[PDB]
Parts: sequence; structure tokens; C-alpha cells
Amino acid sequence: NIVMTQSPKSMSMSVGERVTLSCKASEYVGTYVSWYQQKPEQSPKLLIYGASNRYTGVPDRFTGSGSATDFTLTIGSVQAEDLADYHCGQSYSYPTFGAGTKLELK
Amino acid sequence: VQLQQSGAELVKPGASVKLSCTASGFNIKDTYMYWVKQRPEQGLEWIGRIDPANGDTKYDPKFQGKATITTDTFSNTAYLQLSSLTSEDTAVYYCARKGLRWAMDYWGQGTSVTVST
Amino acid sequence: GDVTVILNNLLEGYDNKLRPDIGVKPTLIHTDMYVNSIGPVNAINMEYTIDIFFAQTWYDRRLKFNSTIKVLRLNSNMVGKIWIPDTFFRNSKKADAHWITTPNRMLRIWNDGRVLYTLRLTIDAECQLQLHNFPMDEHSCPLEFSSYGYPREEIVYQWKRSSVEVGDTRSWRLYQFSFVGLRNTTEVVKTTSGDYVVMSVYFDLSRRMGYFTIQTY
Amino acid sequence: VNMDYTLTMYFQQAWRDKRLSYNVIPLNLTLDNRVADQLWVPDTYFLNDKKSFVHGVTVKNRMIRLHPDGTVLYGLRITTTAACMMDLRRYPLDEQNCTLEIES
Amino acid sequence: VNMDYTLTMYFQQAWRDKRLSYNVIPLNLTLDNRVADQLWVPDTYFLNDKKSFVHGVTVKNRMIRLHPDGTVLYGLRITTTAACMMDLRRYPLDEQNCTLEIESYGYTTDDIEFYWRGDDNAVTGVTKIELPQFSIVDYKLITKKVVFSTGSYPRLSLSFKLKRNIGYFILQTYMPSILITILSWVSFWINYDASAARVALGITTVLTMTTINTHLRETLPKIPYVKAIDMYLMGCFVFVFMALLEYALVNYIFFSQPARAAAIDRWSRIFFPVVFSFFNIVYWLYYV
Amino acid sequence: NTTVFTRILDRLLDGYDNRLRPGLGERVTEVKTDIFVTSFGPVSDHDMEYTIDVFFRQSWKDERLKFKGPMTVLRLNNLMASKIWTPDTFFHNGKKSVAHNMTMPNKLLRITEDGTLLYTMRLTVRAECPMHLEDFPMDAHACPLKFGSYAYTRAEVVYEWTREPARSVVVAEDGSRLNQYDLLGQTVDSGIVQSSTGEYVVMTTHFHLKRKIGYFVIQTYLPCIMTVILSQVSFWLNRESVPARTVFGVTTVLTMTTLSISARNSLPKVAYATAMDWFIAVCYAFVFS
Amino acid sequence: TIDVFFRQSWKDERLKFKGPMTVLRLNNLMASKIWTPDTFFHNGKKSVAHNMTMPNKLLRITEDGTLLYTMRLTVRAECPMHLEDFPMDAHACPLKFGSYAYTRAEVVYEWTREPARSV
Ligand SMILES: *[C@@H]1O[C@H](CO)[C@@H](O[C@@H]2O[C@H](CO)[C@@H](O[C@@H]3O[C@H](CO[C@H]4O[C@H](CO[C@H]5O[C@H](CO)[C@@H](O)[C@H](O)[C@@H]5O[C@H]5O[C@H](CO)[C@@H](O)[C@H](O)[C@@H]5O)[C@@H](O)[C@H](O[C@H]5O[C@H](CO)[C@@H](O)[C@H](O)[C@@H]5O)[C@@H]4O)[C@@H](O)[C@H](O[C@H]4O[C@H](CO)[C@@H](O)[C@H](O)[C@@H]4O[C@H]4O[C@H](CO)[C@@H](O)[C@H](O)[C@@H]4O[C@H]4O[C@H](CO)[C@@H](O)[C@H](O)[C@@H]4O)[C@@H]3O)[C@H](O)[C@H]2NC(C)=O)[C@H](O)[C@H]1NC(C)=O
Ligand SMILES: *[C@@H]1O[C@H](CO)[C@@H](O[C@@H]2O[C@H](CO)[C@@H](O[C@@H]3O[C@H](CO)[C@@H](O)[C@H](O)[C@@H]3O)[C@H](O)[C@H]2NC(C)=O)[C@H](O)[C@H]1NC(C)=O
Ligand SMILES: *[C@@H]1O[C@H](CO)[C@@H](O[C@@H]2O[C@H](CO)[C@@H](O[C@@H]3O[C@H](CO)[C@@H](O)[C@H](O)[C@@H]3O)[C@H](O)[C@H]2NC(C)=O)[C@H](O)[C@H]1NC(C)=O
Ligand SMILES: *[C@@H]1O[C@H](CO)[C@@H](O[C@@H]2O[C@H](CO)[C@@H](O)[C@H](O)[C@H]2NC(C)=O)[C@H](O)[C@H]1NC(C)=O
Ligand SMILES: CC(=O)[C@H]1CC[C@H]2[C@@H]3CC[C@H]4C[C@H](O)CC[C@]4(C)[C@H]3CC[C@]12C
Ligand SMILES: *[C@@H]1O[C@H](CO)[C@@H](O)[C@H](O)[C@H]1NC(C)=O
Ligand SMILES: *[C@@H]1O[C@H](CO)[C@@H](O)[C@H](O)[C@H]1NC(C)=O
Repeated sequence: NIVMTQSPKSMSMSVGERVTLSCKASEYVGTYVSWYQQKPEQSPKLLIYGASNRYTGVPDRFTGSGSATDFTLTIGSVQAEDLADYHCGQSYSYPTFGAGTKLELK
Repeated sequence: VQLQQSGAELVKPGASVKLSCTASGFNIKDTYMYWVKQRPEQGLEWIGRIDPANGDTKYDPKFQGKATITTDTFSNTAYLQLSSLTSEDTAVYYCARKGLRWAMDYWGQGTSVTVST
Repeated sequence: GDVTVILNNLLEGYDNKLRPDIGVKPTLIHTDMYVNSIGPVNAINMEYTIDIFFAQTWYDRRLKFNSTIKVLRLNSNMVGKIWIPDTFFRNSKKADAHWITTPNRMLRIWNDGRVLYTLRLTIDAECQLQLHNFPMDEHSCPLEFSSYGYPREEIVYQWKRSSVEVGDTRSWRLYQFSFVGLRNTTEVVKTTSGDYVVMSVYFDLSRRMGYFTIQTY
Repeated sequence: VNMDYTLTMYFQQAWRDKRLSYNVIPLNLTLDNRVADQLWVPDTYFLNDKKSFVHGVTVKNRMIRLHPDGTVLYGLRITTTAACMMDLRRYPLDEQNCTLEIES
Repeated sequence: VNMDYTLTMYFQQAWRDKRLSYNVIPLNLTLDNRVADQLWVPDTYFLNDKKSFVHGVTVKNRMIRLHPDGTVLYGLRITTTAACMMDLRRYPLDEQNCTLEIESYGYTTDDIEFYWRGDDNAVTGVTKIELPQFSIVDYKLITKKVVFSTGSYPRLSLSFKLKRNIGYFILQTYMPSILITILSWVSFWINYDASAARVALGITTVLTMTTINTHLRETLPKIPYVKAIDMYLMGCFVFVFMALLEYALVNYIFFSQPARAAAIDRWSRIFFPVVFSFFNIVYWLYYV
Repeated sequence: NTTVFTRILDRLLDGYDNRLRPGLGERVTEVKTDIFVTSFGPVSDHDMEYTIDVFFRQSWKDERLKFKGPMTVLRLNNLMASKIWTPDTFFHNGKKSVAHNMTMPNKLLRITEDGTLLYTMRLTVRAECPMHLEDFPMDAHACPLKFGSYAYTRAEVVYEWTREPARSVVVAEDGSRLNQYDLLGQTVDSGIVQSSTGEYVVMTTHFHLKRKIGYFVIQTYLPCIMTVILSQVSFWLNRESVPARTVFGVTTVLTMTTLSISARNSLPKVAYATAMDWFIAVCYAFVFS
Repeated sequence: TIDVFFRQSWKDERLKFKGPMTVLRLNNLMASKIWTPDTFFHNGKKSVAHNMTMPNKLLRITEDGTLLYTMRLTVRAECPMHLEDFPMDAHACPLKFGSYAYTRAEVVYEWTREPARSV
């Protein structure tokens, strides 16, 4: 069982600034780390399938960065509708997700 | 393309609930079908997947025996049956299909089960 | 659908024994390469192995169609039905294409008749190394190719600006040598059959002093 | 040790086939090397070869060129390992004399 | 060195095709070997082969032979270089066992059934095989159904058991080392005052031993464990080294007390052959 | 009967163009590959190559090969695979791969009733494994095996593993022809390589190896050590015996020379110093001290 | 290794012809459209049938049906040796050849000249 330690636990950031999230895998996961954006009271929506591949219909301000274990999700000009949970999940083995990061505005 | 789950269930502790997930827009024989649970304000958790072309089902080690996943190719539906349930699995159950790079591109909507008396 | 109709109309009344413009003008062929790896340069046999992706593009006014699709992308199933230039490497002891799993070939026919034909080759080219100054010797030894049966009046080759592009140069099997550069050249040679346009690519190898420095000195 | 040598040659033959004669065009036709399977070519073989092969990259390395008077010109690129026994009774101050025999 | 073995066989298969059944002529038809390209023949392949071919001189060496009831016989003359993974921990006193797995590629076990014809006289010509080094001890025919991720396919196995002959090695690698040790023992009958002679002996012996060892180990592959012949050579090298260091011990305490030196020389003359014979006996009894 | 099945096959191939990939206009073909390593061949250290015998499985969806008959899956012969479209997967680093033809072409084709094809081959791939022999003979390697498509860019043919990527490349238990190395585990990955012609999908598989130090110990280090000891014995000899100590010194120095030469011949002609080279250099220095 | 001119000759009554010529010295590709015996060497290892430049073969159809079929081929045969008298030994290396798939009731071989003057 591969475990994904996602950081930070909960961050609060203002509009229009660059933000970054980290997802460190325990074992090796080549590029099979996906990033999902779950808004409250909705089903998760796939943002980044594989490392650094935006899904169809995702704005260009989301970018992935992949490695063997460490993965990064950078959002650029952050808008006001990007306030949601952001889960990272590997798929190299049976899928295991991270804990998620509650993004907040302040 | 469009996954329709069932409605909310209110089940007594110690019974079995069978949730359905009807896939419209594709054939389930082509992809896998993952079942995910999510307790309130917690991270996603994998239950198990099923290959509808054969019937090979894999489960999370902590969900083996408790849950079972079956299919129905005629109606393009995936069924998840919770054999014996306690008062702790009062979570939201999602149904998803595998995407391009083994991601889960299309998710369902969630059948929030509730265990109480 | 309709691509089958296009492919059937291109091969109706087509003779793959006659070069394009058989009695008008020579056929201009633009050649490009991609050196994957330059294999071991063994001095005993005066040879060296190289692995390339040879690409040839020419104009064929007979494979000219008019439809919404701009380019036809095909595998090696239609290479033996159109005209294909007979480029051979004049200094290759033994060379052969690749066939696993399917013949490594590519054919792309554009809208105006422009054809691109790409294949994968592993050539055991020959170069007589002047083994003086050994092991403090530097070589620059070529890979020459030209048409076989078509003289200068029928097939003319011509390098592109960015024709030859080496790979990473790190995972190559150049143990005792070291890649420092390359250069392309075009000339005309005389043979018992006629005058041929001979293209050449010179690879410059410089022998690093390490194995011999610790083995004999 | 193997008492043989290897040579690569551009073997070329020229005969006159009165059936492949034309007069409507003045140029010397150079057909694709796949037409050499439809014409008649002489059954020339080397008597003292051991392993031989026409090079086949990027195509079968052969030329078949017609002339307006019927003359056919058929060339190949062969690599023959001709076998020639040596007399080493004066090794290494010896002179070998060995050949390549071409027969129908 | 390649862990393989080449065998040439007359591989024959016999099935029953109802479509090739005729009741007009009463003779067993034998057709040209080129009609086999127009019938159906089972997709048999050897799983552990590396390089094989049907002999093609003067024609493709195959036989097709119908029968008036549909039975088809189909023979080839194959030369397979099968893979033979060997356990060389007893080399050259080892008995090898490597097989020839005959499996159908495309057809599962619910589409084809392999069985030896005769079940004991299926494989002939084994008792006439004369190998230059080994010697066939036993052969077995097995019938299994292996399971891959695409189904369950039938399989036949032909298994030999080759016992290596030890005459060549006793001739080539044991006797030279034994006699080199015997020569090394000569350094004890020379008087301990001779400093060049004895040194010559011990040093020539050491170098010879090490050379022999490396050469023999090269003739085999880079096997990471200690073979039996390697153990014998290491024992001989230990004996040689001990002889040299006993000459050195004698030369060290010679000037101080030559009586103890002569006593040590006698003790060596007596107890080097005894210990060597004891080691040799325990060796040839542990492996044989 | 067999005429119903002949009619089915002739209906399948009637009006089929094997020069067009399935779904040429409105779809990107999805080839679900898989590998079963029947035997990991011997890693040739001289050529920096390695041999591997595989059951290369592929499976795409062809909608032009749908039928409706008594059987569900048509387990056809390997000669039907030449009349339909099959992806031209080539190995990006394979040197001389052979496809076995004993006794018939080692191929397979199963056409499911809904068009889902399955096409396996039996290959013997001789791929390239670039090695950094800077810890020789205590080194560990990761020999790759990259395979992708030829003539089909990423917008046309995309490759994907058929099971969870961790369970796609399987190695048989008894399939280990490695006598010198030690196979640790596989590791798959999927990426995209740019080129002058287009963007191609490339599937990669590294087999991690780990050299066994037994043979090099026995044949280089022990002899080296024993030679150093044999050289060091020359001190306990008295100063009056000059002939002997001279023989000791010269013979040991030349035994170290020949050992260095014989130890360097096994490796490729590399232009840096390995660990064994340092050990032999230090023992050589000791005999010269 | 050995390098031979394997000549064979049988009589096919289906190839009778009357014309201006007596014998027809036909190409080597005509021999692939008629029946030709499938001779193989019982103790051959890897024999080649030279086809440089064109297949090295010869077919002559006499007017009465008699065929002559000649091949040029290198046979790498086996020769088990007993080396107890090495290097003062003498061997007898055999070259056995017969038919494949045709028993004695169907195809029988013979030497064309006296058996002493054949090889
Ligand atoms: C003296 O005797 C020698 C021994 O006989 C002789 O050598 C032989 O020469 C002939 C002719 O030169 C060779 O035959 C040709 O081989 C070409 C490629 O050769 C490479 O591959 C073979 C192995 O061939 C298998 O693999 C290829 C690639 O997959 C297949 O295409 C083959 O059919 C064959 O596949 C079968 O076997 C596989 C197992 O190997 C199975 O997996 C598979 O399922 C099949 O069952 C190698 O042996 C070759 O190595 C030798 O040659 C190289 C040359 O450099 C040497 O260096 C080396 O040392 C070896 O000696 C080599 O690697 C084939 O492409 C070719 O077939 C095409 O051409 C003919 C003639 O034009 C067509 O009729 C034929 O249809 C093929 O054209 C179709 O396919 C091409 C694909 O490129 C298309 O481009 C083309 O348009 C056409 O497509 C059309 O038709 C298709 C159906 O055919 C259809 O599907 C399409 O949709 C479209 O309509 C031909 O077979 C033979 O291999 C040599 N044998 C040996 C042992 O060397 C020598 O010449 C003689 N000398 C003289 C002077 O006479
Ligand atoms: C691999 O094995 C297969 C099957 O054993 C070989 O296929 C055979 O190939 C030969 C020549 O390539 C075919 O003969 C040809 O028949 C046509 C008539 O259709 C004729 O016009 C040609 O002149 C030639 O005689 C033969 O039919 C074919 N058999 C089958 C069952 O496919 C293949 O050649 C082998 N490949 C190698 C590299 O050994
Ligand atoms: C050489 O090595 C092979 C490989 O191990 C040996 O094959 C083994 O032979 C034994 C006895 O013939 C087989 O035992 C059988 O097991 C089956 C299991 O159901 C049982 O039904 C039989 O009654 C018998 O007990 C064993 O399965 C077989 N191993 C394999 C992998 O097939 C062989 O015996 C060795 N010796 C020789 C001379 O080849
Ligand atoms: C490869 O060949 C091309 C064309 O022959 C060379 O490009 C020429 O370079 C010279 C000098 O840089 C320019 O003056 C020409 O205008 C270029 N021609 C074209 C068509 O690009 C190129 O230099 C060669 N590569 C070498 C020598 O490394
Ligand atoms: C005094 C005497 O009898 C002599 C005869 C042979 C001598 C040994 C040779 C090998 C040496 C290797 C190293 O130099 C360590 C010392 C070492 C073990 C020596 C100790 C003294 C010995 C036993
Ligand atoms: C054809 O070849 C002959 C051979 O000498 C030559 O004289 C003639 O000029 C050639 N024809 C052309 C058009 O070049
Ligand atoms: C055909 O073969 C069978 C079995 O080998 C044999 O009994 C029978 O006599 C044969 N037929 C003829 C006509 O010889």
C-alpha cells in the first residue's frame, strides 16, 4: 500500500497570488499521480491526470510537476472560484488518495 | 460520460445496502469501475475496482469481505453491496471510471448512506 | 470511410517502376537523419556501428489528391506500392532495417504530392583508421549514401538546413572515443554506370586517453 | 585460418535483349529494381564462394537499366567470401595468388 | 557458457481432420511437402528455444501424409538450441537436467490436446546418442496444462538427465595440480641451508597454481559460487602456500636453533603427505 | 459447422482496409499493452546489452470487426493478423530483436464479439542497457526497455497498460537466466517524447539489477591479497639471503602486473577507473613498497 | 564441410513433348512448378543451397520425359571420430542421403554410373 502525504494540511491565501501544493509518495509512482478538485457538496473533478497534464476544460493556471516520489501542483493567478479541496492520488498501484488541503481565502 | 448513482439510503445498523451506478455514454466493458468512500470532512478512500469485461474485482485490504462489487453489462450498471455494516460507515459513496493515464476522470454524484436507529 | 477512396484513386493507374518526372527533370530528394547512437568503433576491423532514423522527402505529382484532410499518415503497408528511391550507403560493410514488431517504416503523403518516407537503420559503416599517433589519435570518418541506379541526371539529393541532429551523446557506446561534432557534404562521383550525387556525413571522434593509460603505460 | 577472403564488388553485366527494344523515346530508362524479377537475367554464379548476399538497404541494391537498342544493364552489389587455399610453406615471406571464378 | 544445448530431431505430429477424408482411393496418400502451406497445422512452439530452424536442403525437410479416414501425419526435421540452466555447484561432478517444453501457442486446452503417441515409445533414438563429455542417464516424458494470463494451454515435456564424465577433467585439471603439489613437497628433502633452491620451488609452485586456477575458471562462465574444482584448486593453493611459509619459518629460526629446524623439516616431510591424503580422501568422498 | 464461421470471417474481411487505423476520423486508438517476461536473458556486460524473452500482448478496440454468431470469442489463426490493422509497436532501444517462427509464427489473435482484439507475440528483445561501471563489481543497474509507436503520433495512437501499472510487467518465477546479476524488481512508466516528426507516447520499463560479487572476489581479490601476503613474507627472511628476497620481490611484482592485466580484460574498454582498479592499484603499490 | 554438384534424374511421363529441340535446358524457376524429389542428408547439420546470383540450379527436360535436375550446395555433415590414435588416426566420414516422406515402396534411389564411378 502506497501512502501519499499531502502538504500543507490547510492553507489560506489571497486572490491573485501564486500557490503551491506538495504530494510526497512513499514508494515509487512514476507519473501516475492525479490531482482532483472537490468543491463543497460536489463530486471530485479531475484536474491533472498523470503528472503535468491538464484535463480537458481546465484553465491554464493549473500546472503539475512530477517525479518518482515528490509531486507539485502550482496554481498561478488564483481566482475566487478555486476555493475547494485538492486531493492527490497515485494510480501506479491500487489507487490511494491523500488527505487533501482545504484552500481558503483571507 | 454521465454516471448516475442511486439515492440516499437510511439503513439500520447490521443490514446490507446495495448501491447502483448506471453509466450512460459508454460501455463499462471498456474501462474499470472504482468505488470510493468519503467520510464527512476527510480524505477520499478506495474500496475496490471491478473489470466488467471479466469480473475480476480487487478490494482494499480493509474492505475485503465487507463489501462486494458486481456488474450488469446489459444495463451498464455497477453494484456495490455492503454485506455487514456498523454505525461508522456513514460516508458518501462515489462511483468513478478510470480515465486516460489511470486517473478517475468521470465520477458519480454520491449516495450518502446513513446508519442509525 | 473516404480515405479508402482517396488511397484507391491514388493507386489507380500508378506505376511504381517510374520515378516521378521520369522524362522531365531530376527528382530532388531532401534527406534528414537522427543519430540515436554511434556504436563501438573497433579499430581491428576498421568499422563502426551507427543507428539512425533516415528520412527522405520528395515530390510526386501522381500522389496528389484534393480533399478536406491535409495529410495522409500511413504505416509500412503502402511503402511497396509507390515509388521509393533506392538510397544505399556506399561505405557500409553490413546494414539492415528493423522488423520487430512491424517493419519500422513511416509514409506521410501530403496534399500537394509531397511524400515523406522514414525508416530505422543500423549501419556498420567502414572507415580506414590511420592508426598512427595511437592512442593519441583523432579520426573523422564518414557515412556516405547515394542512389544506386539513378545517375545525377535523374536523382539529386540535397541536405536540409537542420538535417543531421544527434541525440544525447551520453548513452552511446563510444568508450575509447568522444563525439565532438559532425558536418555534411555533397559531391559528385564517377562510376562505370554514370555520375552520381554522393552525400556524406562526417563524424569527428577524439580518442580519450584512459584505458590504454592504465593498461600499458 | 579459414583459407578465404571477403570482397565487396559492384558486379555488373550487360547483354542485348532484342525483345526489350524501343524507339519512341530517346532516353535510357532506369526502372525500379523490382522489374528485374520480370526480365531474363543470366544465371551467373561464383564457383569458389562460401557465403554471399546482395545488400538490401534501403532497398535491394541492384540496378536494371534499359537502352533504346535493347541493351540491358544489370548491376548488383555483392559481398562474396571467396574461398582460396593458401600455401604457407614460406610463411611469412610468401605470395598468395587467389582468384574469383565466374561461371554460368 | 551459454547454458544451452542443441538437439536435432524428427518432430512428428498426428491429428484427425475430418475435412481431409476421402473414400475413393484405398492408398495412404503422400503429397509434396508444399501442400502443408494449404492445410491447418497446430501452432506448436518450444517455449525454451533460442534459435531453431527446419532444415531446408535439398527442400524444406517436412513430410505431409494423409490417410483415407482424415488422419494427417506431419513431420519436420528441427534443430533447436534450447536453454539449459545448470547448477554448477558440483562441477565437474554434476548431473544436469534440462528439458524441452512443447506447448501450443494460440489454442487453449479447450481447443487442442497434446499427448505422446505410445507414451513410452514416443521418443526414440536416445540410447544411441553418444555425447563426447556427458552421458544420458535417463529421460522422461511429461504431460501438463500450464496456466497463463490468457488461458490454460497444454504442454508436453521431454526431460533428459546428463551425467558428466570425469575422465577428461582428471586428465586435464586435477592431475597437474596434484603433481604440482607433489613437486612443492620436494622442498623438504633439500637441506635448510639452501636459500635459493627452496624459494624457487615454493614460488614457481605458487605462480603455477594461481595461473592454472584462473585459466580453468575462465574456460567456464562467471558463476558467483564456489564449484568443486575451485575448492580443489583452493585446497592445493593452501597446501602450496603452507609449504612456502614452512620453509620461511625454518629459515627464520635456522640461525638461532638448527635442531628445531631439522625437527620441523622431518615433521613436514611426515605430515604434509598425510594431511594432503586426508583432505583428498574427504574431498573425493564428499562429492562422489 | 464450419461454413457459418467461414461466412462470418469473409463478412469481417469484406470491405476492410488494413491501411487505416480503427477510428481514423473521430477517435484516438487506445492500445492496452502488457508484457510477460518468460525468461530474463543473460546481461552481456561487454556489449552493454541484455536479452529478454517476452510474451508481448496488445489489445485495441476495432469497431469494424463486430460479429454475431454462435461463439463469443474467435480464437483465430496467426495468419488472420496480417489482414487486419495491428499497431506497429517498436522498441526504442532494441538492437536485434527476433520474432520466433517455430514451428508456426508464434502469434495469437482473439476477436471478441464486440470488436475487442487481443494480439500477443513471442519476442526475444536484445535491448541496450547503458551502464556506469564506476562501482565495478559492486554496482547496481536499471536496464530500461522503451517501446512506442512508429508512424503514429500521440494524437492518433496512445498506449496504456492493461492492468495497474505495477502489475503489468510480470516476470515468471523460474524465468531467470541471470548467472552474474540478480534481478530485484521491475518499474514501469509512461511519457511523451518530442521529435522532428511529432509527439509520440513512450512506455518505459526498468529492470533493476544487482551484481553478484562472488566471482570477482574469488578471482581478483583473493589472488591480490594472497599476492600481497606472499610479498610481505619477504621481510621475515634474514638480510643475508639476497637471492631469495630478490626473487620474492620480482615474482610478486610481476604477478601483480599479470593480475592487473587479466582483471582489466573482463570489463569493457572503459576510460575511467573502477573500484577493482583502485584495489589492484593499492596492492600494486604495496608490492612496490 | 563439403561442396557438391548434386545431380538427380528421374522419368516423368507427364512431361513428354515433341518439338524442334530434343532437350529443353530450362531456367531454375521452372523446377518449382514440377515434382522434384525431396532428398535430404541424414547426417547434415546446416547445408545451404547457393542462390548467387540467381538460384544455382539446372533443369533439363529430355523429349521422352527424362528429367535432369542439378543443384550446387554446401553440406556441413557430421563425422563421429574415435580419437584413441590421435594424432595418428584415420577416419571414414560418411555422407548419407535419402528421401523424406517417401518410403521404399514409392521412391528408390540408385547411382547413375557404376557405383565406383559415381561420387
Ligand atoms: C537467396 O535465398 C534467400 C533465402 O530465401 C533470399 O532471402 C530472402 O529474400 C526475400 C526477398 O528479398 C525475403 O522476403 C522478403 O522479406 C522482406 C523483409 O525481410 C525481412 O524480414 C524477414 C522476415 O520476414 C518476416 O517479417 C516481415 C516483417 O514483419 C514480414 O513482412 C514477412 O512477411 C515475414 O513475416 C512472416 O514471418 C514472421 C517471422 O519472421 C512472422 O512473424 C509473420 O507473421 C510472417 O509469418 C527476414 O528474414 C529478413 O532478413 C533477411 O533479409 C535481410 C535483408 O537485409 C538480411 O539482411 C538478413 O540477413 C536476412 O537474410 C528481413 O529482416 C519482406 O518485407 C518481403 O515482403 C514484402 O515484399 C514482397 C515482394 O515485394 C511482397 O510480396 C510482400 O507482400 C511484402 O510486401 C508487403 O509488405 C510490405 C511490408 O514492408 C509492404 O511495404 C508492401 O507494400 C506489401 O504490403 C502489401 O501486401 C501485404 C501482404 O503481403 C498486405 O498486408 C498490405 O496491406 C499490402 O497490400 C519479403 O517477404 C526473405 O525474407 C529472405 N529470407 C532470408 C532468410 O534472408 C535471398 O533473397 C535469395 N537471393 C537471391 C539473389 O535470390
Ligand atoms: C515463418 O513461417 C511461416 C509459416 O511457416 C512462413 O509463411 C510462408 O511463407 C512462404 C514464403 O514467404 C509462403 O510461400 C509463398 O506462397 C505464395 C502463394 O500464396 C507464393 O506465391 C510464394 O512464391 C511463396 O511460395 C507460404 O505460403 C507461407 N506459409 C504460411 C502458412 O503462411 C514464413 O515465410 C516464415 N518466415 C520466415 C522468415 O521464415
Ligand atoms: C528432470 O527435471 C524435471 C523438472 O523438474 C523433472 O520433471 C518432474 O518429474 C516428476 C516425475 O516424473 C514429476 O512428478 C509428477 O508430478 C505430478 C503432479 O501431479 C504427478 O501427477 C506425477 O505422478 C508425478 O509425481 C514432476 O511433476 C516433474 N516436474 C515438472 C516441473 O514437470 C524430471 O523428473 C527430472 N528427471 C528427468 C530424468 O528428466
Ligand atoms: C548541412 O548542410 C546545409 C546545407 O548544405 C548547410 O547549411 C548551409 O550553411 C551555410 C553556412 O552556415 C549557409 O551559408 C547556407 O545558407 C546553408 N544552407 C542551407 C540550405 O541551410 C549546413 O552548414 C550543413 N551543416 C554543417 C556543415 O554542419
Ligand atoms: C617467523 C616465521 O616463522 C615466519 C614464516 C612465514 C611468516 C609469515 C608470512 C606471511 C606474513 C604476512 C604478513 O606480513 C603478516 C606476517 C606473516 C603472517 C608472517 C609472520 C611470520 C612467519 C610465520
Ligand atoms: C544511354 O547510354 C549510352 C551508353 O554509352 C550513352 O551513350 C547515351 O548518351 C545514353 N543516353 C542518354 C540520353 O544519356
Ligand atoms: C496406411 O497406414 C496404416 C497405418 O500405418 C496401415 O495399416 C495401412 O496398411 C496403410 N495403407 C496402405 C495402403 O499401405
